[PDB]
Amino acid sequence: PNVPELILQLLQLEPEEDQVRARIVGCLQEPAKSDQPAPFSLLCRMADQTFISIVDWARRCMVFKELEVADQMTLLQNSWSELLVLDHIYRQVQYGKEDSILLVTGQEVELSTVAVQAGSLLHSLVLRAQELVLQLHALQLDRQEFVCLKFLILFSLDVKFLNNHSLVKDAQEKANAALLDYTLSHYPHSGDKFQQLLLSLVEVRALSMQAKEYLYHKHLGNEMPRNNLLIEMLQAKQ
Amino acid sequence: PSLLKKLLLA
Ligand SMILES: CCCCCCCCCCCCCCCCC[C@H](O)OC[C@@H](COP(=O)([O-])OCC[N+](C)(C)C)O[C@@H](O)CCCCCCCCCCCCCCC
Repeated sequence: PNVPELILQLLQLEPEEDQVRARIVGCLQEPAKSDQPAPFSLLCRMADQTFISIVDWARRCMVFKELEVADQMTLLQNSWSELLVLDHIYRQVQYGKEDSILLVTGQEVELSTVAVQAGSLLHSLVLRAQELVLQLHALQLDRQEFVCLKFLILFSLDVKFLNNHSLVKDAQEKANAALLDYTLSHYPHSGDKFQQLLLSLVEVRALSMQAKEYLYHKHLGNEMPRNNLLIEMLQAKQ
Repeated sequence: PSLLKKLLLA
């Protein structure tokens, strides 16, 4: 089978997993201060750091690097939560264990731990994400479809919410063509994998919206000098 | 006060 040029470009832009982990862990293992209660503070910084890696990834991305910062900010403003969710989901697909979840740090959490420690919103969101994990495993989601889905999500904003329409609209069209062409060539006996994958993105967006609600309900404070990128993303307006 | 914008320009 042949692999769409856009996908091959995306595979060259994928960070090395252990380097991403080592960097995140190094930040997390710093002598900490005293304001929210464990384990939340640590996990929150972890998510923050994961998004930082994601931003770094987007800065190396073909069409993204071109755009004016105003637009870059707007794309990331629209997609940050979905990128994080997709990152988490894909981590679980590779991990392949129904009983626990794997975090970006290599740390592993029992679903039975979540059942007792987690509020109802958080608990129902984690379990809902495991369902999507099972679906995508059964669909044989691979690394090529993954990086392409990340790219699609990144550029998922209706271009009317942007200043420049041209470059982003084309990018959307190229990525959609690449995913279709790849699923047809590499998974001919699946039939509508292309559609089924785009349908997955609908559930990613739904999980992403519940994730923001959980965070909103934390009633987080603004920062003196801002320290947490995700906090900024969460409080950012339209 | 834009951490995001700061990162994108670095
Ligand atoms: C914004 C997009 C994010 C999408 C996913 C990003 C990828 C990283 C997150 C992975 C999943 C983390 C789950 C680990 C939970 C550990 C065990 C136990 O449940 O911990 C306690 C609990 C805190 O209590 P509470 O339910 O808030 O109140 C309980 C009730 N009481 C208030 C009364 C005390 O868990 C939290 O501390 C976890 C902190 C997570 C920080 C990142 C937040 C991102 C969005 C929310 C979670 C998304 C879950 C994944 C599914 C997409």
